[PDB]
Amino acid sequence: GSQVEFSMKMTGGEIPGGNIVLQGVKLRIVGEWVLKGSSGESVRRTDVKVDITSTAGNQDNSFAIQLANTKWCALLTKKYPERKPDVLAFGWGNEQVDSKASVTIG
Amino acid sequence: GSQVEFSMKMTGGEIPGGNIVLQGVKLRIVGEWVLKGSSGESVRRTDVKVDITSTAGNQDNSFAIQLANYTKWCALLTKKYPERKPDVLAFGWGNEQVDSKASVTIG
Amino acid sequence: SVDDYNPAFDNTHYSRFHLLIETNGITKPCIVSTENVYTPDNATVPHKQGSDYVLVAGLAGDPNRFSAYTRSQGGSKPLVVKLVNDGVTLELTRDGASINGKAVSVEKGVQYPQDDPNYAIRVWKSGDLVMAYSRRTAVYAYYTGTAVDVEQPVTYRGRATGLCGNLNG
Amino acid sequence: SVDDYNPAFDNTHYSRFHLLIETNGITKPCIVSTENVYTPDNATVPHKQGSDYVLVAGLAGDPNRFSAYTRSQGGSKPLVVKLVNDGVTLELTRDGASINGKAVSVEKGVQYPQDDPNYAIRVWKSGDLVMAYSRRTAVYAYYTGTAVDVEQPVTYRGRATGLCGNLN
Amino acid sequence: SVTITINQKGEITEEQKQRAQGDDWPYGQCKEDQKKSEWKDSDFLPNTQACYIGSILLTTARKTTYS
Amino acid sequence: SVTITINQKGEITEEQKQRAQGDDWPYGQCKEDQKKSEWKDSDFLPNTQACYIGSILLTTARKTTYS
Ligand SMILES: CCC1=C(C)C(=O)N/C1=C\c1[nH]c(/C=C2N=C(/C=C3\NC(=O)C([C@@H](O)CC/C=C(\C)CC/C=C(/C)CCC=C(C)C)=C3C)C(CO)=C\2CCC(=O)O)c(CCC(=O)O)c1C
Ligand SMILES: CCC1=C(C)C(=O)N/C1=C\c1[nH]c(/C=C2N=C(/C=C3\NC(=O)C([C@@H](O)CC/C=C(\C)CC/C=C(\C)CCC=C(C)C)=C3C)C(CO)=C\2CCC(=O)O)c(CCC(=O)O)c1C
Ligand SMILES: CC1=C[C@H](O)CC(C)(C)[C@H]1/C=C/C(C)=C/C=C/C(C)=C/C=C/C=C(C)/C=C/C=C(C)/C=C/C1=C(C)C[C@H](O)CC1(C)C
Ligand SMILES: CC1=C[C@H](O)CC(C)(C)[C@H]1/C=C/C(C)=C/C=C/C(C)=C/C=C/C=C(C)/C=C/C=C(C)/C=C/C1=C(C)C[C@H](O)CC1(C)C
Ligand SMILES: CCCCCCCCCCCC(=O)OC[C@H](COP(=O)(O)OCC[N+](C)(C)C)OC(=O)CCCCCCCCCCC
Ligand SMILES: CCCCCCCCCCCC(=O)OC[C@H](COP(=O)(O)OCC[N+](C)(C)C)OC(=O)CCCCCCCCCCC
Ligand SMILES: CCCCCCCCCCCC(=O)OC[C@H](COP(=O)(O)OCC[N+](C)(C)C)OC(=O)CCCCCCCCCCC
Ligand SMILES: CCCCCCCCCCCC(=O)OC[C@H](COP(=O)(O)OCC[N+](C)(C)C)OC(=O)CCCCCCCCCCC
Repeated sequence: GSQVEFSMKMTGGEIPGGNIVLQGVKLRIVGEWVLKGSSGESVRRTDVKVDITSTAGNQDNSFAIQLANTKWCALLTKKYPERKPDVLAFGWGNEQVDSKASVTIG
Repeated sequence: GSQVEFSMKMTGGEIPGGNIVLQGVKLRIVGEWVLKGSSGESVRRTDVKVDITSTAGNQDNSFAIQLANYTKWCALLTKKYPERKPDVLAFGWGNEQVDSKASVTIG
Repeated sequence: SVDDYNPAFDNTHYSRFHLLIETNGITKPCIVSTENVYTPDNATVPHKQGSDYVLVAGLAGDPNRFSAYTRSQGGSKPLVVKLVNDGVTLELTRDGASINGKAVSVEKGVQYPQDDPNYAIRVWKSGDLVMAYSRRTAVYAYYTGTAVDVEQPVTYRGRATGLCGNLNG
Repeated sequence: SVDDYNPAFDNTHYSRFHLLIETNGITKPCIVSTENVYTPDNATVPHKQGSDYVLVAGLAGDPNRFSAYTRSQGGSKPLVVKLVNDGVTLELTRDGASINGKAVSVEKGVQYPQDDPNYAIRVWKSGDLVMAYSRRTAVYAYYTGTAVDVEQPVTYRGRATGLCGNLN
Repeated sequence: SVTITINQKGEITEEQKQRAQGDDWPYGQCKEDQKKSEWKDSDFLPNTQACYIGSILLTTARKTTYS
Repeated sequence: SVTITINQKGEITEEQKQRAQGDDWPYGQCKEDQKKSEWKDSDFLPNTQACYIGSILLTTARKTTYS
């Protein structure tokens, strides 16, 4: 079976403005994912970069992952409607979710 | 608003035996979670230890998290599924029951 | 029928985080109107809100750590709420908010201590909605003028007091 | 009554990971019986197989990197399967399994290369169930003797070949 | 590059909207809650189980379109 | 020093089992698939949409008990 050593550093913080009770966030993960065999003499090192945004109340969402030994990247986005004071009542914006996913190899 | 720094190392790996296509894993995460204020620095540091076991096919699952703040906070989460059979489409894998427990200790 | 929530589907008004913690009993919402307390244990307790504060939630023997109070001032949007989180007092009225006896610009969002990531209170207003959260106690609340929702973490089980009552165990 | 998977509830037979990647179109399962191919584009294509191996899936102009073939033999458990992942051939029959030619103890775990965490193929058997996965191609399959499921990643969209057809 | 893209739109179904305009559970109870004295003077709908369930059910984006 | 403990048992409901024994969608179509010549001789149920959906619905642990 395979063994794993994943070092990572997460930086980021809250975004200003809007509902600070559900304050928006941005995050950057950098690290190195190493798989080893049973001997540990076959070794696979992958550089990992992850960028996350989620705005206040998770309205606007972005997840970007870049993997390198060659190369593999993904951008995922999810956009909800702008809120109103009453969560129980229908009619927040256009009541629609917009999502996009892009994957590029090489 | 707040800034975060989280350094961690995940070690461990696949457990021998069983369905290696869905091979069991045992993982340890150790790290430090730092929250900083904006206006200057009041700084909060939390030690993080996480222990995950998930046997082949995720049949038996354990998630343990110990936080030390600078107070102590831990959680043991366990989830046990029945032993499988060849046909996933047919009902009757063991007793067809899920056994779960959650325990939180605040010191 | 709250646990007929399906997190596989995107929801336009709700987060996975909120409804998953709620349907799994990690949070214990209590609704207080002017006429009734709707307990997290699924009881309607009639209580006519008056000019004096009544204890709706709080930690046993330690209201400085956490306590929540409701009164009515009469007129339209009549509910007044007091939230105490680690010695820091938030008062909500229809006209806005105050922190330890000083009014604050709650429509632009306010944190006390302003510098502390382990904040005692954050509060924000849009129209007549007020939201509040404490990182120290993990108590969330929101407020309309007509009612308040006070949501305690399940970690308070066996230490809960006030008209909202037991945390289900 | 309810007709959709709800991942809020624990399921005794299925993982969140499998059903979430599947219901969100990240995987593209293709079922091939002795008589029919059930495409991931939602079509039943009849094929009553010889003992000629027939191309059910593969990369367009890189069949060595990924290709999948199906044979019919005769008798009970008649379906025979060939799966090529990065030039490593897996052959499945009712009797067990082989990698490149050499028969292997599939009722335990088998991985090729045995030491390589970026393995070309893993394969495992319990009763008549065979499961297989390739970390190189990310193609999953499983096999009963009567049928095989070949599951391609959606990243093969625009490069898909064989009877399993379009990824949409 | 070999570069593949999926767009997704999530919407609320007609069936969900029809159900919310009717009087069956939980929408009937919610409508009754709207006429109670403790709720009726607010711009916000009743903070009741009825109205909350009905809210969650109606705001679930069951209609998915890929492009 | 203060501990919270929740035990949780997930089970399949009677209603789910009753449904799986009947002939409505998708259990009827599954039963029809089980007589088709490509499936009928095997120990395994049909690898069809009908039997698969039926399998997922039935194996969902909808009955939760806390202790
Ligand atoms: C009874 C239900 C109800 C009725 C009838 C009604 O009218 N409203 C009701 C509830 C309701 N509730 C709502 C919202 C929210 N409820 C919460 C509540 C919480 N969030 C929390 O995180 C908590 C915590 O107590 C959870 C437990 C945490 C801890 C014990 C400690 C955490 C800290 C540490 C150091 C340990 C960390 C460990 C880890 C392993 C991570 C509660 C109570 C929230 C806030 O999130 C909302 C807002 C909306 C949203 O979040 O999506 C909303 C949406 C409101 C709106 O948008 O306008 C509604 C509608
Ligand atoms: C039409 C569906 C169907 C019918 C009609 C039927 O009868 N069966 C059907 C499907 C089905 N399918 C089943 C199971 C499983 N399907 C999969 C499939 C996959 N899992 C995957 O992870 C993938 C990947 O291709 C996903 C995409 C991945 C990528 C693009 C990433 C590539 C890698 C990178 C960049 C990183 C590599 C690392 C570095 C460090 C660089 C597929 C196809 C699985 C296996 O997971 C199962 C088994 C069950 C389970 O997982 O729970 C099962 C259960 C089997 C059983 O238990 O008996 C069933 C029943
Ligand atoms: C709380 C707190 C506190 C303090 O105050 C501060 C701090 C610290 C900052 C905080 C924290 C936080 C955190 C941790 C966070 C997290 C996050 C995440 C993870 C995200 C995700 C996120 C995520 C995301 C976006 C995702 C998404 C996704 C998507 C779109 C998808 C898509 C798709 C499509 C189209 C279709 C196809 O077929 C497929 C798919 C693929 C399915
Ligand atoms: C892929 C791969 C590949 C190669 O080959 C190798 C490697 C690298 C090793 C791999 C990897 C892996 C990974 C990463 C994994 C992970 C996992 C996880 C995360 C888990 C969890 C896990 C988790 C878990 C258990 C959890 C659980 C939970 C629970 C019980 C809960 C409970 C509860 C209860 C009672 C009740 C109450 O009311 C509440 C609650 C709280 C709700
Ligand atoms: C790539 C996945 C493969 C298959 C499944 C994934 C498909 C997409 C589904 C996920 C959507 C997503 O991540 O979107 C973005 C999500 C939030 O969205 P939301 O919860 O819908 O709230 C939207 C709420 N509104 C409608 C009010 C705007 O932002 C975040 O997480 C940021 C922080 C929260 C962490 C998430 C934890 C959730 C549960 C934790 C357990 C208690
Ligand atoms: C889905 C994958 C990741 C998890 C997604 C989480 C969703 C994001 C929003 C809710 C998060 C939450 O509630 O807990 C996150 C916690 C505490 O919460 P809080 O600050 O009181 O809540 C404020 C926001 N509110 C109002 C939306 C609830 O953050 C902290 O700094 C707590 C300090 C502990 C450090 C954690 C270390 C463990 C790392 C584990 C690595 C395996
Ligand atoms: C890229 C990642 C996104 C895609 C989704 C992956 C998430 C989980 C995978 C981790 C792998 C692992 O080791 O999981 C460990 C297990 C997986 O259990 P299970 O899935 O029920 O499988 C069981 C499969 N049986 C039946 C064949 C044996 O978890 C658990 O015991 C905890 C599950 C917590 C449930 C709380 C509700 C939240 C539901 C999510 C709503 C969207
Ligand atoms: C939640 C929304 C975000 C994205 C959703 C994910 C959708 C899943 C798509 C493919 C699933 C998959 O497997 O991902 C990639 C691999 C899995 O590759 P495998 O070995 O082929 O296993 C297949 C499954 N078997 C073995 C059961 C058959 O996992 C990994 O750890 C890849 C390791 C390298 C990257 C690690 C960095 C991650 C940082 C995370 C910070 C948030």
